[PDB]
Amino acid sequence: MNVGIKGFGAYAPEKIIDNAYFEQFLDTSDEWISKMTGIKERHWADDDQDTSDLAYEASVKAIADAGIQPEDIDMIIVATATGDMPFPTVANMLQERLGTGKVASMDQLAACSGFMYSMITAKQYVQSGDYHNILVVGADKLSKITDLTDRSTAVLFGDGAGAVIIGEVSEGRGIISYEMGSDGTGGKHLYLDKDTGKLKMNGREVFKFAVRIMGDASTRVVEKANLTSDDIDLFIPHQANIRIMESARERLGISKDKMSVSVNKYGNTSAASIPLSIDQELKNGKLKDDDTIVLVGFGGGLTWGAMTIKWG
Amino acid sequence: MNVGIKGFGAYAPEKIIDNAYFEQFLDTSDEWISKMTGIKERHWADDDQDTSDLAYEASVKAIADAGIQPEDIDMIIVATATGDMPFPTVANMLQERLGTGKVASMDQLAACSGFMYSMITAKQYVQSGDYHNILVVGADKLSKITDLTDRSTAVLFGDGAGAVIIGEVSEGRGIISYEMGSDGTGGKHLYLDKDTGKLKMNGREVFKFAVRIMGDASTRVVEKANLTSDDIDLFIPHQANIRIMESARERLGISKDKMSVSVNKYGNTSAASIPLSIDQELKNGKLKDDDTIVLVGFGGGLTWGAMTIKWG
Repeated sequence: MNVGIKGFGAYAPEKIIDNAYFEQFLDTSDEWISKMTGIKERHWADDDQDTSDLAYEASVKAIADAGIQPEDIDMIIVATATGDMPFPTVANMLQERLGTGKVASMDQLAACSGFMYSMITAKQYVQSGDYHNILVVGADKLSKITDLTDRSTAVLFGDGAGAVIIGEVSEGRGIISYEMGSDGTGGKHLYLDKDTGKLKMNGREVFKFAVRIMGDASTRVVEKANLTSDDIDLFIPHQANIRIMESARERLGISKDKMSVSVNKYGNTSAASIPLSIDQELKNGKLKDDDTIVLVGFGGGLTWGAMTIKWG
Repeated sequence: MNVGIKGFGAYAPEKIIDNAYFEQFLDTSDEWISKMTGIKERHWADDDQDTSDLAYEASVKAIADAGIQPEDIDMIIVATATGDMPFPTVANMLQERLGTGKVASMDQLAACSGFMYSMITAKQYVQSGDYHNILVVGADKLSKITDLTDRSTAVLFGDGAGAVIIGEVSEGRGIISYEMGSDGTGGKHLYLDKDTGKLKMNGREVFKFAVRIMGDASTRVVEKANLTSDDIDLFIPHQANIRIMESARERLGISKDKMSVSVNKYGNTSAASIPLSIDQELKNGKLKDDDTIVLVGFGGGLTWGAMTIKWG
């Protein structure tokens, strides 16, 4: 069987925040932020728009793109680290808002690597032959856990969502190979502070891990796919920092005209970052049926994931 | 392929809370609590003992019982609605604490149905042929989210953890049939208040829903397994309420001795509920190799999950 993406959709909220905005209360500048992260703007959800709302906009587009009805969905999986509540989950809320049947729904937590973990999980279910159209979403409203007084993190995160329908795809297409991992010793380097409720990060430690793991993991899934860098049409890494992405790109061997870059317009959106990037490449005519791409991400945990996909 | 439980272990914390304890802060009596819930005592975790610690205790027991080494685990999945933090997850924390490889590790959220969802998830992975020893944990420290000013919920919840190693078992044994579902229109009846951090419940509505689904989902998996009520040695429901459980027992027309009951000693421990009950039946000599049992959980979301397993 060939399991792949039957439909795709992504969404970013209305309010756009440019770099200049942070100078009103932080010791920063457009130049500094651009130079250190590659970010120029980022999108923040309105105060009445939560993670579930972002997830729902991405999900309706992915369903429409798959050409199926909400009744065709047989499972909903949501990768998020910022769900509205622990229960009901964002997945539970989509079940009702999308009007699907009373199908299994659950959220999965693996931070920025969440979308990858969830697509792979969906693959397993579809593979069993018992599921045919699984809605997988990667959504996060990071503005909810950002500490605005911390210049290091305040300018990094944005809000957004991406969604796909995982199911059987035509011959040769789909998820070819994949890799998932975690390393809890790095937990103290990126975590949600218990009584502050804000993201705390050891930037240098996360930077070092990101660059090595994203390059290593990418190389492994390309080989397990029996391919080489030259066969990859698009390299789509978690969009956390343009300097991390560039290092990982080198360590991979792929040319820059082949790496998707969207961190400049969205900042870091955790689980939604790879899908938002995919959306741009689709809209700018850079990703086509039968193109071969490599998705790779890292995240708090620490966690990582990577996969090779034959598009269409 | 026959996939089942290769190892099992459970854990409840030291501090035992009797019914008489609440009279000092609420309008309660042991008679009232006993009649409304069936609970006599429940266990609460120490202030420096979080959900991950409860999960670690259950996990070491399951690994020993499976006869494997930590290095043998190739995936960790923790079902919880009270994880220490959204990232790193309890699963990430176990990866480090248990000393396993840098395996994929994630938390799944489906409230009190989480353990069932997670075991079924692990099954898909073992069935793909790529994983052989998956640690699934059901853990919760509800004492963290209980509103102590609300007599109706303050007296129902306890803390605990359960764990199993999912992998291949001998012919005929293991997970025979299953089902999972959800209905988000029931979200308002049981949820975590986003602003207060405490559990909110509409007892009447949850009672109605729980009785109906516990009975309905149980029937459905017994039939899917081509068995009948009589072929079932033990019925192990989520221990949410003795009234709910009996009402669902009477509906099943089954003997008191065919239903495991531990809510009297643990209260409602959400995702740990079923494993702590199984632990009791093993310890008391009521569950032995080749017995065929039915597990069925239901909870916030709303969600539910059920399965039939031939033990061993």
